[PDB]
Amino acid sequence: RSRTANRSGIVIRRRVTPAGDIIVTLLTPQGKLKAIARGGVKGPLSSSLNLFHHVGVQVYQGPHDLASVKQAVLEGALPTLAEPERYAFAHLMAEFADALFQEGEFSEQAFDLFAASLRGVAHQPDPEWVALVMSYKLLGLAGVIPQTARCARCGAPDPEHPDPLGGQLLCSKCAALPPYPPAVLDFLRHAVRRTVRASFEQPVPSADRPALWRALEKFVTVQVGGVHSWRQLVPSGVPVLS
Amino acid sequence: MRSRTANRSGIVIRRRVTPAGDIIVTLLTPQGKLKAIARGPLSSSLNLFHHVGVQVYQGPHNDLASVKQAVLEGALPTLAEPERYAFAHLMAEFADALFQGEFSEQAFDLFAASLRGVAHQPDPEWVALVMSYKLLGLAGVIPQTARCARCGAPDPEHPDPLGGQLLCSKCAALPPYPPAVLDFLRHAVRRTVRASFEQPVPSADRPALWRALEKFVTVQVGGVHSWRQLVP
Ligand SMILES: [Zn+2]
Ligand SMILES: [Zn+2]
Repeated sequence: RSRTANRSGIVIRRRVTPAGDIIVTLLTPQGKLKAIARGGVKGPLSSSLNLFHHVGVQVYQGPHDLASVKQAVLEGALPTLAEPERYAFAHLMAEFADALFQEGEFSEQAFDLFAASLRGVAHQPDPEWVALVMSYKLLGLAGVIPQTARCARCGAPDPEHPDPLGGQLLCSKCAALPPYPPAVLDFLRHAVRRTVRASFEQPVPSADRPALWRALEKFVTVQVGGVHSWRQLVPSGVPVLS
Repeated sequence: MRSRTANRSGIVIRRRVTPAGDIIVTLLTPQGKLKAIARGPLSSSLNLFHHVGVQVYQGPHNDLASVKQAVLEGALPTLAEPERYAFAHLMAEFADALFQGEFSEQAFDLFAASLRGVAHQPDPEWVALVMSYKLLGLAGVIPQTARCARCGAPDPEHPDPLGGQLLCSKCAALPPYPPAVLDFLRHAVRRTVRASFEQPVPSADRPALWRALEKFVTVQVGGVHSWRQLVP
């Protein structure tokens, strides 16, 4: 066999190093990939290795630890991601996906769903809704265990209330907060199993979305280790003025 | 706070959402540290590291100032990158612990700049080292590096395991610091942040810098440390 390999995926992070190297993380159908393009800023590879580009790369893994990029070819771009609102949601999906899947957990199915999330944010009228739908859908492919059929505390069937401690759901007896409204509940109960096409057709109104983002944040942070810096990108206000 | 209602602007450095849904925050502002609660509608959810404008009410019956309005003034999206987030978190904890009414307009501007640097520069670890020492300068604290910490002899070159300053060759038990480390310890507090940015200490020598800072702050500064847990 050989120490050089062809890989293909989407750039989710780009670091320009003090030496002018470019360190990228990619999501690919064969897993997460970190690699360095040496003297990359000042040569032919700089523009291709940018956020959200689908690139083909030839990488070399030395015998003894970061893979080095020998060639890079742009396979796919979404120019509309330069629109600030779309960029923001693409960026959320990128950091969220990286946070959600630990090393080895990132499958081909996850790659395909991730790529579709970027297409959706790039092309659809309501990119926040794409990101809500896709982020919940990715829970089904990862190491967390979604559980909406029983109260997270006592086990009672069909809980309808927020779970501030674990980010699941509580029954009316275990809960100190009012029930989620019906469209929120319906989303929470079915978002993992429902096709993304089906979910895109049933958007939850904007007023009910903070509840959805909050539940997602609590659940992921309780279930998955890490810093969950991706929460910096969850919708949290519109900037004032320039 | 020297009135009941007030308009304030700063950066959220700590954020907790209570089981009841209340957001409790600490802000650094040009007029000092401000702790506040948003009960439960607001224009901004007061996210960590965001620069926000708030209107707060504080009367004689409230423990914490109560947030009545909040708008986002600006955000640094690249703080979403785990490594940059970690250094921003370090800076936040640092300034919380370091500034006991001590926190001034200039400290605010330096703090904000530390976040921008962490967000935007290729070497966030370096931004954090430089900014931490710089902030010591604007606080009560100040490493005396001009003189041996034990006997007072001028221009000490050796580690100070007990206090994180510097010892002279006659009081010291350890070999002298490398020249680049020494140069930084002597001048980091007064050098402009830009000049320090142009002279990064190599990474092999940085653990000696973190160890001195941490020792000096422990000895000189009140409150234990959440901050210490995040030092590299
Ligand atoms: Zn129950
Ligand atoms: Zn001495």
